[PDB]
Amino acid sequence: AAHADEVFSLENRKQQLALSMEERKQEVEVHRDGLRAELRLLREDVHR
Amino acid sequence: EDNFNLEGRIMGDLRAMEEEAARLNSQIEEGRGAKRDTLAEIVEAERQIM
Amino acid sequence: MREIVHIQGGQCGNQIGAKFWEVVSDEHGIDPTGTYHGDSDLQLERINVYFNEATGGRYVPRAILMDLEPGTMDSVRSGPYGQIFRPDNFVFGQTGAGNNWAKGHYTEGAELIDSVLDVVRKEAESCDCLQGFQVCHSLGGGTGSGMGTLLISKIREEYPDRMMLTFSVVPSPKVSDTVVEPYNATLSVHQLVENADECMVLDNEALYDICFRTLKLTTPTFGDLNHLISAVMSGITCCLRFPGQLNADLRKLAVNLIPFPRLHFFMVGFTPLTSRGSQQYRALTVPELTQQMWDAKNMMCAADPRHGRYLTASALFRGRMSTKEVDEQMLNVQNKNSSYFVEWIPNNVKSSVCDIPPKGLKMSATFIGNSTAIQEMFKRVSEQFTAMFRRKAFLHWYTGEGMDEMEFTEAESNMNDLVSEYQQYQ
Amino acid sequence: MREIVHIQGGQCGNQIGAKFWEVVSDEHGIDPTGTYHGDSDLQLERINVYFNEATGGRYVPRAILMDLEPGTMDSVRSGPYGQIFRPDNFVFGQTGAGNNWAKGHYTEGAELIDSVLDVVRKEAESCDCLQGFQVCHSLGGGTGSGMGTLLISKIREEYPDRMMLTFSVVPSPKVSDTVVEPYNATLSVHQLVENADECMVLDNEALYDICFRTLKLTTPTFGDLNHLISAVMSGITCCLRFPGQLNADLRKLAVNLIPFPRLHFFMVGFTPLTSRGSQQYRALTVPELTQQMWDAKNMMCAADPRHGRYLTASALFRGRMSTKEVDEQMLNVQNKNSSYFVEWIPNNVKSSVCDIPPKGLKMSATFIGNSTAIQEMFKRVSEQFTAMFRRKAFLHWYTGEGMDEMEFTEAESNMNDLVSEYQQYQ
Amino acid sequence: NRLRVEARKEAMLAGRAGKFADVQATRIKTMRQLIENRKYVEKHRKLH
Amino acid sequence: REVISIHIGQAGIQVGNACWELYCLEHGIQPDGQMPDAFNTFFSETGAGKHVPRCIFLDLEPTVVDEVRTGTYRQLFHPEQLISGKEDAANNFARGHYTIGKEIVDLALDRIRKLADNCTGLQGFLVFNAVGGGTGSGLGSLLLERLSVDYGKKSKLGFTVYPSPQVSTAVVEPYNSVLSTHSLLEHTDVAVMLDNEAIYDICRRSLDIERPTYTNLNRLIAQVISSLTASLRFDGALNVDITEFQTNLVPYPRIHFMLSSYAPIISAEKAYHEQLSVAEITNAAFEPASMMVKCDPRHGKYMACCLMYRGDVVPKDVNASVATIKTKRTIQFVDWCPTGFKCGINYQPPTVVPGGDLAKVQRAVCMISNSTAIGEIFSRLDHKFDLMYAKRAFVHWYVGEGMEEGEFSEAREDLAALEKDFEEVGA
Amino acid sequence: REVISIHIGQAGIQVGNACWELYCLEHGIQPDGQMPSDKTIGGGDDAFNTFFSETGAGKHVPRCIFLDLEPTVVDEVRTGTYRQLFHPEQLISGKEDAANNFARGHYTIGKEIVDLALDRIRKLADNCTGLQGFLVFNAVGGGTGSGLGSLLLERLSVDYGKKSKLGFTVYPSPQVSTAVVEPYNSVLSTHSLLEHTDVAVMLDNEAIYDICRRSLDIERPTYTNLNRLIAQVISSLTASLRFDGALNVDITEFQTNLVPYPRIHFMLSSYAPIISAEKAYHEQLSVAEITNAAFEPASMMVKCDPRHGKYMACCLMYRGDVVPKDVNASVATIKTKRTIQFVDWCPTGFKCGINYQPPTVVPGGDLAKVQRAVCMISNSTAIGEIFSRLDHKFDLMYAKRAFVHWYVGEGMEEGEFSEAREDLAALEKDFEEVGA
Ligand SMILES: Nc1nc2c(ncn2[C@@H]2O[C@H](COP(=O)(O)OP(=O)(O)OP(=O)(O)O)[C@@H](O)[C@H]2O)c(=O)[nH]1
Ligand SMILES: Nc1nc2c(ncn2[C@@H]2O[C@H](COP(=O)(O)OP(=O)(O)OP(=O)(O)O)[C@@H](O)[C@H]2O)c(=O)[nH]1
Ligand SMILES: Nc1nc2c(ncn2[C@@H]2O[C@H](COP(=O)(O)OP(=O)(O)O)[C@@H](O)[C@H]2O)c(=O)[nH]1
Ligand SMILES: Nc1nc2c(ncn2[C@@H]2O[C@H](COP(=O)(O)OP(=O)(O)O)[C@@H](O)[C@H]2O)c(=O)[nH]1
Ligand SMILES: [Mg+2]
Ligand SMILES: [Mg+2]
Repeated sequence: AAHADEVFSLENRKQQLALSMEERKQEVEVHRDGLRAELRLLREDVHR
Repeated sequence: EDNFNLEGRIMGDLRAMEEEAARLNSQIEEGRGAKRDTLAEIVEAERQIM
Repeated sequence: MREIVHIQGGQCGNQIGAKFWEVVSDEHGIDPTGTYHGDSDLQLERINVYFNEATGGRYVPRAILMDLEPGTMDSVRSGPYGQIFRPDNFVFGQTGAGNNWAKGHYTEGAELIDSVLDVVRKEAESCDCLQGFQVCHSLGGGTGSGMGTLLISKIREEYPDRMMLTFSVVPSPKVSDTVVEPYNATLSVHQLVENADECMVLDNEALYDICFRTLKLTTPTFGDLNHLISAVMSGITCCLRFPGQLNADLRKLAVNLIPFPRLHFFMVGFTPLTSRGSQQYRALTVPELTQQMWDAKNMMCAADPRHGRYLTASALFRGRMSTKEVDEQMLNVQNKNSSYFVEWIPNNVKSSVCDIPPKGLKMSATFIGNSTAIQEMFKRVSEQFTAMFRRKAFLHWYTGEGMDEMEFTEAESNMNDLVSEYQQYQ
Repeated sequence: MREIVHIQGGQCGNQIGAKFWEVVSDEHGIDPTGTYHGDSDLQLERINVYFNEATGGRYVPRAILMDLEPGTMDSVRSGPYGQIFRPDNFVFGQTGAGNNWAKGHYTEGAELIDSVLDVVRKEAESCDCLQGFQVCHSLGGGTGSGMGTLLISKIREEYPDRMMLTFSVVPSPKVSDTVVEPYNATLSVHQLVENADECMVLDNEALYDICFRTLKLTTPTFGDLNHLISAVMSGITCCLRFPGQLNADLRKLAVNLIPFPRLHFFMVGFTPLTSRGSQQYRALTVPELTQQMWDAKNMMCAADPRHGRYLTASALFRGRMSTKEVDEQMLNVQNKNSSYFVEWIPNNVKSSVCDIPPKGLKMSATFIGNSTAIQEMFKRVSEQFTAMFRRKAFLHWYTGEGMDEMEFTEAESNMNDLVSEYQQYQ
Repeated sequence: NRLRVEARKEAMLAGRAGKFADVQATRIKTMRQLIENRKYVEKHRKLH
Repeated sequence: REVISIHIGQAGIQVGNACWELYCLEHGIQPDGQMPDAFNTFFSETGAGKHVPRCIFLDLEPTVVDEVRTGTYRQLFHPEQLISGKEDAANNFARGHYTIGKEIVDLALDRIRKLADNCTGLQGFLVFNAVGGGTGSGLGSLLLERLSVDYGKKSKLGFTVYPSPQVSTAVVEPYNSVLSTHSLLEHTDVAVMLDNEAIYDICRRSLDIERPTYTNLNRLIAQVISSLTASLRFDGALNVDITEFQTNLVPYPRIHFMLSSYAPIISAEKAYHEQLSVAEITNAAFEPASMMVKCDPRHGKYMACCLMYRGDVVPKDVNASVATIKTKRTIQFVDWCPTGFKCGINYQPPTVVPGGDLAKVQRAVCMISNSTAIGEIFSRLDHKFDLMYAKRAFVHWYVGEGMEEGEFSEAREDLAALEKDFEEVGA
Repeated sequence: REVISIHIGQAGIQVGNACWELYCLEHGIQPDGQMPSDKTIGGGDDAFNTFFSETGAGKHVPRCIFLDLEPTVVDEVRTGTYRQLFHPEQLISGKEDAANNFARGHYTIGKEIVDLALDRIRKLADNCTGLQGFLVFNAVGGGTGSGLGSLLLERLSVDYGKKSKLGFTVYPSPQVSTAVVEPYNSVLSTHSLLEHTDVAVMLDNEAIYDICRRSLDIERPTYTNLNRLIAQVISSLTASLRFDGALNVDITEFQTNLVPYPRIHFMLSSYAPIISAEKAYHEQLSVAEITNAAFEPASMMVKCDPRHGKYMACCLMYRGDVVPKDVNASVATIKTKRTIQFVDWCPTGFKCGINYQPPTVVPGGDLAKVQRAVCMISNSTAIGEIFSRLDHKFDLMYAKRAFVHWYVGEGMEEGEFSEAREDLAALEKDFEEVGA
């Protein structure tokens, strides 16, 4: 029972780490996308 | 062992995201500086034409 | 002394340019190896406008191939006359734009443009006196429309006193081969009207009709279409390489043709085009050349000039000829068809003569019209663009890759006022 | 008549020298056996600078070879042009370097340099008028970095007047092929700055980048890198061996390139470097040579010169040349970018010409620049040394062989003050 | 340009929160299925 | 430029056997794996004349994976690209997704990682499976999710075999398909459809085989795959690769389901008599009987098409045929595509397998279209799954495995949303 | 440049028997000490004068000692394939064995034979000229390789001293082991292995079994399978003194710049590419691939996962047709990689070394012939885990004073049972001290 509890806790922590990583990675993805949009608008303005 | 490897890989992906973000920030700062100095140059060009 | 650097964008541009070099190298007398073996000296006397001497009689063209695939360049090299090119000019990525304007203008364009400007700078510095650049491309792809547009804008931000001859193979509907042509064509003409200085409209529809009707060919592959386009491109610019009784170079043509600061979209012809059966049963008189030259089924455009007036026109004859005969021919044409000519421009037509015709053809001519019928192609592409864009079909491939919705609408507005100015002046 | 003596130490030094003697011997026209079978009689006139005729034309090169293991002398004798080296010029030990500067410079130095000074002094007496010494060695090893440095100390103690070219390779981050580079780099540079006259600094990442970009090679190796270093080492002494429009002796190079006695760490590059694929496309002309010279991609050291300021520079040219075009190029390049040169020196660039280009070409050059952007080269090693030494890493190999940490601290201090001097002169 | 960039960023983040409606449930469902499978390690279906 | 192939389950690895049998003779490589610049997409040169492929054959039931080792291509593959489990998922999505599946996907990833590593210009993945089964559905979904979360930026082409309206082997394959719809709706980038009833009818009419077996279908699918990838492998007059395929055939994020049709499927006895012009084969490709999927195209409006021609074809006749098609009235292209054809032309004629059932034809056509008639397939499957699911029959097997009623409910809702999305975008 | 090897204990003689087998055929020497008269294949004559010494009539004799107490395994060599190769003096075998008792093998029985062993060592070294160092093979979990070995180590350090000592020592795996008193017989010998062996390359049997099953595909390996790859590793790391190459790294440089402190010398060895004879042709074995395989955590002769540690230093001895560019690129990618770490005070981590001789494979062997190979001998920090687990299983047995009578009656006391304990504790503390 003790071993099973340890294994179950480790599996929960693994899955939660994976999901939190997915969330944070998407957040940085959209942040970088916004930075890229600002970048391209700046480039066209400076070229004109 | 899998959780150790997972945490390491997640931390690596994090530092990668800040790396590319820093690159983008540097480029945008360069662009803003170029835009403002180009405005200064256009003012000087107007003065020369005058 | 005058210099032209030739740039090829995309697969269509690469093939057209390869055939163009295959033609012009012969017209200068140099073989594929790169060592001159011709007959006269009038060829060599001004080949410095295209070629550079490398090491003891090895002439290399001043052209830059560029795309996003290695396969097209491999095909160009494997083909004949591909050896002459300098291997340093061969710039390419590996991924491929994939008919995506966002790839060809924002990601891959950004990641290759810095490299390509290095080689174009090298060519533009190795010369002595530039007069303009040449670009060969389409308006219905990623490597050709978006990337060529980015390249010409980067050039304009560097050489603000030079012209570009941008030969644009416009995407025709009845010869369309990809599902999203308008989403490229509109967004390319957006900046073509802003930066490029002589956009030569061409269309596979008109080229195929020409081949079917006049040439009477049975199996016209892309070889003969590229042949016709290369003949036109080599004929337009013989006023530099060859001495004529009345010489008229690129700036003269531009100032003569373009009346207003944004009406640069030329529709082009060429004479004489004959089948090898009827070439034995015809007379190549100057009036005959002029009549074929103004034959509406000969201009390389799907817009019939009968659907509008002529802002102006220009003719470039090649071969020893009679200048009075030329002028009286064009005067007769204008007087007979006075209803097709703008009323507020007297003598809407310009004529020039060069004392050397393309080899074989003892006499030839080329036509560059600025007729207002050009609005037909643009309305005919704007209809498709609006029809698709009403429900945002195929749009995520660009929005996800970095373009807002307002850019498409602004492109729509620019296309609309471009097509409206011709209507206003008609 | 102005004699030059070549000193080789370390495995890298032995290989580089065995290639340099290869190039020199083939260009003066002596075949592998040792006789003279050249074609032109202009090469015969200066063979005394590098060779001695013993008896019957068996020319012996004037070189000293030193190491700590016979495993390098075996390779030297095995390689092409191996039989030329005089068998008396193979001073070798029996133990081995061990990559420890202590064994290189203190323990084995005593029992090896005392034995090789006999050979070098005998060679000096055998030649008549020593112009100076050229020594090709390493800074990242045990024999070249330590034993070579101690030999430099002894030679300068003996002859004060003679100049010294020190062809030294230095470690690098990306191509760090061993783990105690910082120690044997600092402990060598401390004497090198005080004791040498012209420090020709090279590396391996720069040579690999050259063989990848400019030479377009597929699998570059030590053979190719040593060939490039040999080309530079022959170009540097072209003037003493051949006449020309404007001769340039070693003391002249030092005088025109050194504004302060301890500011003498130059950076060198070769020209032209063209690929075998596109040999027959480029134009061997002075503007192209100067354009290829003045850029970061050709310098044979890990320096970004545009991130600094060229204090002085020198350009050797070879071939039937016009000093008018040469110096108009050297002045136009100087006046395009006044920022990258120092303010308080007019005519930052010296030029010289010789009338015989190297074999296999017709027109060559060699660029030697005294820049202030070379400080970052030593800055990298200095920061590595700080990080490693703060925790006494690997220190016992040194502090158990008659060495004190005071030596390490003072060597670090000397590197710091030198790099401070470079940084200040900006 | 600033307003356009922010509008694009907010629309994209809403479109991705639409996806995150499909990650939160996959967290709770996996947690619930894991708390129960921990009790079937002894007798998976005989205990039923 | 390369694409790597994964074969999950019975149909996947059998179709892969056909594909590699075709590829070896396509490129002249002997079956033992030695040649007597174009193979790079599929094989990778190793050794002194050795060419191993870029395929991984992974399945639970070893009785068909080891068939490859016993067969005549044992020397072609890397002996550990043939991943075999120990006991099939027993047509049980829950078993192949939870009980057995999670212990083999780790090894599948550990192999596909080094496959991608040896690959340089990776264009994408292509996977073979039949969601009518247990492994091909469950393991397919799990592995596809793993590849999506690992790479994500690389496209995937899933050639899915589907339960035909009448020819149905299992009794729970409606459950398997409705359960796999969630993965195939958001992980596969391009999902190509293949039914068995339509292919059987095609064999019965065009090729006139009275009693076809699983060799003819595999050959006729390998031909389609080869025609899809010939643009990458060989040269071409007017080429098109995976990127253009997707940017021209996926007008919306949640509309990616293709219909395939090869032409001309003509036997050697009629090959001599039929002159096989380009317009003829194009019309035979567009006619509503030579498509590999049972879905009435007249019961819908076309949205986009792609036409890969191979052999001796010049680009005027393809345009003339397209103009004739657009002037035809039996098929109604939807308004949002004034142009609706991605036409690509190659230069390598089809290659004939010895002892095969196709002739040496100078030219060939492969059509892949996106239309709105597949909502019919989805609606029929939804109704025939609801029929069983009203009484909750067979659900206790999945429940005992561990899968709960949830994923069933959400899968049904996802199908409903998918059907409504096709029906709405049809207007 | 010559090295004379010493083999002690069952593992010592067995590894010697499966190592000199590789050496003789790599130098192309027939099993009776004669190069073939008609044909010959070799780099040069002085290639074999580092291991075998010629004597007059072309009859080479190895520079080896096989010393053991039991004769039951030395007689195997004496009557085996290579009877004529070893001459009778290089084969020292006592009357009876030591039997897993460290004290019994160390003090009483080993006393009678160590003087003879060293008296042969000296008359072997006198003929030698370029004596590089001493290479030792032994199993620490035994009564001969631990006791007699750790006695001979001191009796050689008192005679020569500063010479390099490459001790390739075998410890017991946590799971697979073939004794009951191996924790005692291992820690007691470790207490003196720290203070004399200059470079202790650690091995393990479970790790090699796992490697053989995973890569070589053999499901039921054995000692004849393990010792072959042990010989492969030793030849890979010794071939620089024998066959030339661009970047040469000999025993001096190796021992010199892989030991940052006079007590942190505990290497992990790895060999790539370990591949069978049925996948070698199906795998394209590039330098980058073999380097990554060598750096995989699942390929180590010691069963320690390095992700819990940091590579203080690394040393890659390549072999064969390896051009010195792709190796640099691969180590650059390794440095760029962040799964495996370095330590903040060593910004230059690797010794590249390149020899121009491809690997040589025994006929009728499990290892396939390949163009190139690489041996990685890395100084890491995760070996503290090995020592920690060994001590943790030592405490559970010593707290009960179990088996102690077999030692004390042999003559020893508890002073050393405590001294080895505290010395191993200090060793661990040093490891986690330097690691930070
Ligand atoms: N086209 C084609 N389909 C096949 C072939 N073999 C099997 N199938 C299809 O496989 C479907 C049923 O799937 P299964 O028999 O369960 O095989 P599976 O999809 O791998 O699932 P498992 O048996 O659990 O591994 C049937 O509807 C067949 O149409 C084949 O050789 N060619
Ligand atoms: N991996 C491996 N281990 C071996 C081999 N030969 C012997 N050993 C190890 O050695 C142990 C056998 O006892 P030893 O430690 O050698 O004892 P000894 O040195 O022979 O001294 P005695 O105990 O007196 O026989 C086994 O437990 C193995 O772990 C071998 O060939 N390969
Ligand atoms: N004249 C000519 N036109 C071509 C040829 N190949 C393709 N085209 C046209 O060019 C268009 C495709 O442009 P493309 O070069 O692919 O642009 P890209 O997609 O960015 O590479 C199509 O509409 C074709 O009609 C050719 O060989 N010759
Ligand atoms: N560029 C170049 N570098 C070399 C060559 N040979 C060796 N090196 C490098 O230069 C250094 C020379 O030091 P080393 O060979 O150890 O000196 P030694 O062993 O004491 O004689 C080595 O660390 C090599 O990395 C060569 O041919 N070319
Ligand atoms: Mg199955
Ligand atoms: Mg024993």
